[PDB]
Amino acid sequence: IVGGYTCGANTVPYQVSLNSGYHFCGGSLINSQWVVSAAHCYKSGIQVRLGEDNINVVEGNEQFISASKSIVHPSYNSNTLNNDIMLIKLKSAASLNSRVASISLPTSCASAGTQCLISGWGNTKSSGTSYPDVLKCLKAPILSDSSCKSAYPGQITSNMFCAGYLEGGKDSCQGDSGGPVVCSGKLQGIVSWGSGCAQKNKPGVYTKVCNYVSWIKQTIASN
Ligand SMILES: [Ca+2]
Repeated sequence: IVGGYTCGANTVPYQVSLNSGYHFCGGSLINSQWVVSAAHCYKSGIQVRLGEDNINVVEGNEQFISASKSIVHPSYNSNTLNNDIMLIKLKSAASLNSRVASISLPTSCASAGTQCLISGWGNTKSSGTSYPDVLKCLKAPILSDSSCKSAYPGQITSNMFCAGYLEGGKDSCQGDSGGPVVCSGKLQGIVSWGSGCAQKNKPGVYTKVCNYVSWIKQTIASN
């Protein structure tokens, strides 16, 4: 997250870190057994880390649970990032508590102009590199479909939305991929892509979770 703030330990209790020896993407806990992330975050050998604040210090509230299954969307296209969504099943259910909690899936899609909370352990620099240890947060508004399409001509599908600030300075970034975009208390987006981070006229692009709720529900009813 570039231009964000330190969230505060465990104040985003549905945020997970995906670890394959190191943190490599975020995700969102949607119930005690299942995490939503980005398909472009797929790796074999994923451990889900819940209850994290500092990802480099064991502070006492974590749960580390291996994935048993990952399910990339059946129509994911890694070239365009259309349908950039994945489900990860935990080997054992998380113990839900004040610091480890699920986020609701949406009933309706979010509205342009809505301010959403984006979070993660990704790079904090637009130019260069610096990865935080503690979880960072950003409030960013959803942009209109037409502004998003103007920013990325020929690249935005109906399964994507843009959020952020066209003047630059505030965005998600590498390492935030797969993490949540929460709007009015619902998981509306997944950190997916963008050209650089926090650059002028290049806002973040997010997977539009409300298009996937029937897939998510049928998949979790069957696995
Ligand atoms: Ca930790």
